[PDB]
Amino acid sequence: CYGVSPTKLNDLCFTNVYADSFVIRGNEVSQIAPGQTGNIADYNYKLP
Amino acid sequence: NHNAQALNTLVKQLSSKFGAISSVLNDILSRLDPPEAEVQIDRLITGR
Amino acid sequence: NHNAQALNTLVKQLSSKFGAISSVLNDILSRLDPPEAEVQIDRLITGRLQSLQTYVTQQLIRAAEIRASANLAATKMSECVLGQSKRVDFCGKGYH
Amino acid sequence: IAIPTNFTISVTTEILPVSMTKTSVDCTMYICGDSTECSNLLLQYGSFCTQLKRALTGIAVEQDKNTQEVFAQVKQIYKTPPIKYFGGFNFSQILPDPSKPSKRSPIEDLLFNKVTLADAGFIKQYGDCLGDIAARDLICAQKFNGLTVLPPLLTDEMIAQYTSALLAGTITSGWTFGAGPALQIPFPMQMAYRFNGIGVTQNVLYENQKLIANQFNSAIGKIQDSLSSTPSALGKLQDVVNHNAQALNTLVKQLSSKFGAISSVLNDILSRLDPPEAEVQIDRLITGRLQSLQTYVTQQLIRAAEIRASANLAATKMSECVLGQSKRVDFCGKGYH
Amino acid sequence: VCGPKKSTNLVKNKCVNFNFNGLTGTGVLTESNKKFLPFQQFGRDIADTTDAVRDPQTLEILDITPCSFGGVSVITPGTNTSNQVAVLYQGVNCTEVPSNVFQTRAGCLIGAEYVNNSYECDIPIGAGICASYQTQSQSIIAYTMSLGAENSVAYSNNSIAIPTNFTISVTTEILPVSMTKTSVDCTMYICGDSTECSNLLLQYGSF
Repeated sequence: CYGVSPTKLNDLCFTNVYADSFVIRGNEVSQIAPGQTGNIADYNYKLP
Repeated sequence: NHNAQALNTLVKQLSSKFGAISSVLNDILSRLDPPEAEVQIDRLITGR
Repeated sequence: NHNAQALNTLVKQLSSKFGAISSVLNDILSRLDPPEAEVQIDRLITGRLQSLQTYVTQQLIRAAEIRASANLAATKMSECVLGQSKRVDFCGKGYH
Repeated sequence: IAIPTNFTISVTTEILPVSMTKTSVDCTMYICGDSTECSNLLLQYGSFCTQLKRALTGIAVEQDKNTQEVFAQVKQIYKTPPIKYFGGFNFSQILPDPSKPSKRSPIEDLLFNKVTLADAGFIKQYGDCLGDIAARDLICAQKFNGLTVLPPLLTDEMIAQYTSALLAGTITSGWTFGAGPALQIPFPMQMAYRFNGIGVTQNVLYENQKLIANQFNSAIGKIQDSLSSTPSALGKLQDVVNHNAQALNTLVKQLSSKFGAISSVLNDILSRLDPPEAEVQIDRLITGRLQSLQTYVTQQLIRAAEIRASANLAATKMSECVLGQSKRVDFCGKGYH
Repeated sequence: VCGPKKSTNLVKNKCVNFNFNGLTGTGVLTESNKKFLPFQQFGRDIADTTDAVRDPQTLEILDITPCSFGGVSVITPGTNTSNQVAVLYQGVNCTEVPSNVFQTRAGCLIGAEYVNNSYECDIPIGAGICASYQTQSQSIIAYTMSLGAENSVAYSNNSIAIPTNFTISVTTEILPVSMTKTSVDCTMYICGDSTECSNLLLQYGSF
């Protein structure tokens, strides 16, 4: 979790929460993260 | 004017994040666990 | 010489790493991810800002000393050149 | 119109600080407890150690410079004649006493006894640092952490000799020794010159020299009583010494701070954590100790600037009141100087 | 349970490393005259630093004092004049430093021969001692700085001195009035024209 706690989540509020669902390879799970690069990070899905 | 500007700058420096996720103390305290919020409280205290 | 050495020390403080892997910002930007390079850029900025604040404090102290010396020199001018000061040892040793 | 028919000679004491205790701090020994890895990590912070050492050396040199500019204004070292008669004026309380081990006057002895210095900067030959003295002396504990106090250039004996030479020149030559060569002159004639300078004819002095000498002796006698009545007379020097000692104590106490680390002891972190996970705590410790050192150096620089201003003021007071006769109102004390 | 600790023999009055139930340090050990309580183990002074410790094998109390140390100040003339130097161990006695060793009140001075005569203070050493480099055969000589030439005023009840001539003299007084104007590009100094570096620096406020 970035900026928020994985546990202290049931006592906060949010404007709009969007759930993105996609399946990637096991060796590229480190690519889905802010600032990371790679095939998925450049051509499939990029986090700000 | 210099005294007033120094006071205003000192009261406005609280708006700075100093590398933290937020400049508000309560936001960090309620959004992160104590072991995860300590690293942000340290930066805020150091900056202030 | 003090001003020159202060400028040299301030331009040399950029060589410090302040705990980072390297003092060159381009290297950290090249061989580190943004989330992994932020923790080093923050320490570099902290160290450089502390160096700048120390330099500014030293320059403010030197400026206060220079202001005192300039007020003294203006008093010397007004009392010895524009007039005849009776203060002993203020316009040189002996009867001015 | 109102015109006075009499006068009362009075003596007012004015205490001005000239210098302060020197301070030399070794960053490597202070921030790091003689550790190799700590000293290696300290080198990554640049020349902050060099800047601090340069600032401390400049302060130490400036203290001696101020002392020289204040007390070494005379060219020769004048002495008083063996006959201590000066037309009825008794200077025994301000002249140095040869019977004492130190050539200081009784007033100077009282001044030195009222002030309780923390560290004099003398030689501690590993004897006064242990035993029962360690449980009562904080100077040794400060020195153990790199806080070394340096003694001044001019010792107390040299300052006393300079003061005695100033006094002898003032009482035997008036203001002539300050301008050029010392010219002998009777003290009543010097008092007549001073009265002519304040705008009073010399016959008033030549007719009441006895009463004037009596009033001067009574004032000199009451000066000692006023100084011994309360320690607040030397409060300026007392507060200067107390501020120096308190700054040293705070600097030696800041070592016990954790600054966000697991412990303040370096060896505990070195033994409880691996190097890659203990470097992050050593960095915080070094950063906190270096910030404390920089704050101490800034405070010492501000105090040294204040001491320099006070020493310039004291040198001006000396040159205008002792070496001469200043006409500035309320400069050499209240009243006609 | 931590296993055998395997203590060693105790050594006192020497510069050794000591360890007492986990407390580590460096310093000498000397027999103390204190009155530690039966439950107390560590001794600490006002400055929040350890100065004594109780031995675990015997209940005797020993003082803790670090080994001798002090600043090393080197006295040297101009390089274009000579190459011989003097060493000053300030705050350290000469007997603790290990032909011309001399002990001053400001520290132990090695490499300078003390003389009875006095001159003007050339190099300030401390405690009224100053060093000069003179042909005494050039060497660094140490001596007590002279405060001035000896003179005595011929004071009397009816004697006065009046000058019959005068000498006009000119004395130069140097006083600084200003210095170089320093302008530092804060963003360009902290950050080498980088965009992300500038964005991170903007988070620090208006420093």
